Amino acid sequence: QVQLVQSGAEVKKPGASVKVSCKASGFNIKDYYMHWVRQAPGQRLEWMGWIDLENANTIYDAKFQGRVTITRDTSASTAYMELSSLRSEDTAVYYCARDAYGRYFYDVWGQGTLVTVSSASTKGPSVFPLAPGTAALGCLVKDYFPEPVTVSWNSGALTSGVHTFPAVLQSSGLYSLSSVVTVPSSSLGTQTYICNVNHKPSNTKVDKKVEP
Amino acid sequence: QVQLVQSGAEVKKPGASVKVSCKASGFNIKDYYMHWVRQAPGQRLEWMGWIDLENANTIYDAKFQGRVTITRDTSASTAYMELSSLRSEDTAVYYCARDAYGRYFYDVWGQGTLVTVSSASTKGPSVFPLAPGTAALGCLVKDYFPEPVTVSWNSGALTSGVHTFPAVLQSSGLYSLSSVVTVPSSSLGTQTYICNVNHKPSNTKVDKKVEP
Amino acid sequence: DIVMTQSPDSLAVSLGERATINCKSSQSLLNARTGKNYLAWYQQKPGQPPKLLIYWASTRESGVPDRFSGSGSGTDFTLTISSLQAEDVAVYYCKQSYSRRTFGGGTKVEIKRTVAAPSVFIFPPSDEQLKSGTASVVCLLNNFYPREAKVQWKVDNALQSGNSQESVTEQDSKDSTYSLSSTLTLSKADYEKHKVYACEVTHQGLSSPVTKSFNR
Amino acid sequence: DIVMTQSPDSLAVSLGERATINCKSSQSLLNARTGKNYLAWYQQKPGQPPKLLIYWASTRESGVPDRFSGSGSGTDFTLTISSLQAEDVAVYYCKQSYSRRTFGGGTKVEIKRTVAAPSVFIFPPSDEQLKSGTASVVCLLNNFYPREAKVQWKVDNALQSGNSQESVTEQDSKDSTYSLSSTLTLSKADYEKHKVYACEVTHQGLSSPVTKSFNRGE
Amino acid sequence: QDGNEEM
Amino acid sequence: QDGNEEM
Repeated sequence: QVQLVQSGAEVKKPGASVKVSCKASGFNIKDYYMHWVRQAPGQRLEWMGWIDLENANTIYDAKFQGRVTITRDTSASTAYMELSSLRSEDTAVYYCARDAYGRYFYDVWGQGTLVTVSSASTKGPSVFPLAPGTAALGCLVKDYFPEPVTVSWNSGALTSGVHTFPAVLQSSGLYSLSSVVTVPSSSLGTQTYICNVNHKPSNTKVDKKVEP
Repeated sequence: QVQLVQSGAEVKKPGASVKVSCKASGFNIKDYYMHWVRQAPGQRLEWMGWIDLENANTIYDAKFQGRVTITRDTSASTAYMELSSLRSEDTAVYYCARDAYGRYFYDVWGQGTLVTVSSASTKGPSVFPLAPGTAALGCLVKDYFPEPVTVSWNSGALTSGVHTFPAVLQSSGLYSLSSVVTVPSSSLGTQTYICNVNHKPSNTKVDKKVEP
Repeated sequence: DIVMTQSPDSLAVSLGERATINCKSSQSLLNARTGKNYLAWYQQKPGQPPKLLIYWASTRESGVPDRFSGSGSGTDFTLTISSLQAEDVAVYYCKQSYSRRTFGGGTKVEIKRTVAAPSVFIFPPSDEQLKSGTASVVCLLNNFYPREAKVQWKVDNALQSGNSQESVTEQDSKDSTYSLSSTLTLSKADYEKHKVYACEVTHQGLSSPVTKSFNR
Repeated sequence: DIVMTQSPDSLAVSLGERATINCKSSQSLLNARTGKNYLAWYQQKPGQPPKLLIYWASTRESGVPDRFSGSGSGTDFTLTISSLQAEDVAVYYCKQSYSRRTFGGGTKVEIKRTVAAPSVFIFPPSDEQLKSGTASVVCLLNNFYPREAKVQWKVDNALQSGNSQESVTEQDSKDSTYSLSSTLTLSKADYEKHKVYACEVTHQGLSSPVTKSFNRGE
Repeated sequence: QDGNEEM
Repeated sequence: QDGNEEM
């Protein structure tokens, strides 16, 4: 079973470098090329370059000439992308993908690695209630860094009518998002509503009971 | 004679604030808005906000809300942009530009103000020779802060074939650049070649004869 | 580089109906020695890498349903979904591999439905947040269609700008609507300088803007 | 916020030829009661603020040559330069002023010329630098076209990674070429351990890569 | 000033 | 690998 498994998310300050790994399992890498493609949040896919996994020859996109380095370790069945002189505009999900002579398509991709480039420091969220025939209620998940956060309602027992919105990046360099649910107003006195917030980057878990 | 003249370059530590001025002359500012627009190195122009130069009403972009203050002094015919809690990402050229009701275009701009935000301290470069039908020679201008430096050859008498490259920012947080020139190789024994390097931030003036 | 231009940027079709996406390249992608056009179509859903659907312009990847097909040669290519199914809602990208790699800008495919006006709700800051010195006021626009909607915050009837940020969900898989959350942020001191906090909402499903408000 | 997208990101045109720059807005820029599309084009050269060329989508600013023209309506706009002159090498930006202000990403316009291979030079570290414990080795690629060039550093045949940085001049006004400088930075201790220092250059104008090298101590 | 508010 | 170099 062919797989490409990438290293975990990274947070970097401007001027730093990052090096992302892509471990190939279930095929002989030498018959292939590994490519790197990145995608800033909400934006287009951007090719960065390739490496011939047999002989280690590389080709880089003009936009990264002189800043990117692609390498591979045969015995570890792993390819690497290192990007230096990072700027905030390099915040993106970085993907590896395989290709081969004769193919010229990407049939298998890594899961992606988020690299956030920012002067901000890792910070878990504050969670505030959005108190309430239909009523709306929710939670405001404020001031965290980096992405992502997850929100569930009543541990996943409440899914109908839930909307968890994309995060916005505040002038402080910290993110904020909201999550809301609509419920029968007759239920406010009998049903309890709890938002469960997780921020894995800071190993922060918060639950907030939202009351009328 | 309409013009917008901004204050000089600034160097700031992270966490500090900066206030840039924009002196307007040659028109009645009361009929205009003054906008502030920035441009990080190599990036697109980004609008920050505007002020109504009559009543001082401001509108800021959400990305800078809470960190930026735009003010105007009618008696000094000057507008100001103050940006606080500076961070590395704020390194940019800041521009003022006028606009008005019924126009919605920027016909007149200030000259720009470079603000560098870095933990580095102002420091002057070391200058090293790049010793030589056609020969190449040059000077390496290494380890200075902040930008810019100027390079001339033979006090400006030698301009043909000169290339002075853009500085690169090193992981130390200091800049380095090179300046080269191609000359007839026969002239290496009779024609003296001196690179004149100035780093005004550190009052550095260095003359380096580059010899075979 | 070779420039890839997709059109349209967004498409809404009803379940079971035909969807067509176009891709133009700035030069021919055909290698005459192989007869191949090096053009591929990828499908991407949130949180995932793109998934290959079609390569060599018209060859379908293993496991891809036959309602997806690719056509074209040279500089003009088309991805057709013969009958849209719910699981086909996603962003589609064309990509050339004739010389280096370049991707088109993406086409977002959504389910068309009838216009639906938002239900609007406003939330004052919590006492917990105020204790900390800051006041966030939230306006929710729930279950509307189409996506285009406008929120205007007013504080003591003064129109606000720059002190709010908003975001929108992707289309809801059950009822094909959108929702939007806007947050107005003030310091506590500033929040206590005003009385009336209002969010005014403009939307095609509303014959006139709707305002929700509260007094601090 | 209105999102402005420009296409292409860079353009190379021969002198006297036509340059076309496209701009797309995420929402219409047309005010129905004035008939104006609040779209503008600016030209920016290094070290300078942008210069207004075209406003209200198609109205040319005072003093701008008539070879610059803008067209389009709603969400799709185009800037055409009808006969490119050397003075027109710049980055062009579209910008909407319908609701707040947003610039596109910029389109860099350069002069297209015949391919030109680089002349390559390598420079050892000076003795004066070596005393401070650092060794800078410089590879120069001079007066080439097109801009794309690949520089690899080899120390005793071993490809170097992560210890070099490069930069490229703007296009030369006279001959429309670029130059590139790459600096390999080593500690003195590492510099002393090796003999052969080489930069290998790959470029369209070279039938095969070109290596320039020196042996430390000659 | 915003173009969409030109009267 | 580039499609235009396939044999």
